[PDB]
Amino acid sequence: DAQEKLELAEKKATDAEADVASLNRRIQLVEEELDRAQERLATALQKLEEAEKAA
Amino acid sequence: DAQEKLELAEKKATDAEADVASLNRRIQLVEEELDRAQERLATALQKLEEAEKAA
Repeated sequence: DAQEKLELAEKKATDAEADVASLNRRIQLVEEELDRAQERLATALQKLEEAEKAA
Repeated sequence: DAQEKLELAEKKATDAEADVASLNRRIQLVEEELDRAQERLATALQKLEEAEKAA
């Protein structure tokens, strides 16, 4: 039982770590996409200022 | 040893869990900002369309 629990805890660690890595990938993807949304936002806001300023 | 490996693997998983949990908090917060930035962006872009119509 300790050994199976170990294989399962190791599996859980494997999966938790797979999830750490898969999420780290995803967190980074949302951080990168966030930076892009923020850059696009700064761009949209600058364009908004240009359009609004044109107006 | 199975029990120590189990406690350790449980901790590999607990730490991996703490890390994925940290990451899950980061994806939730960053992705929430991705979406808020995307929404702010959509807002800036919608405002841009209106600002351009106003232009």
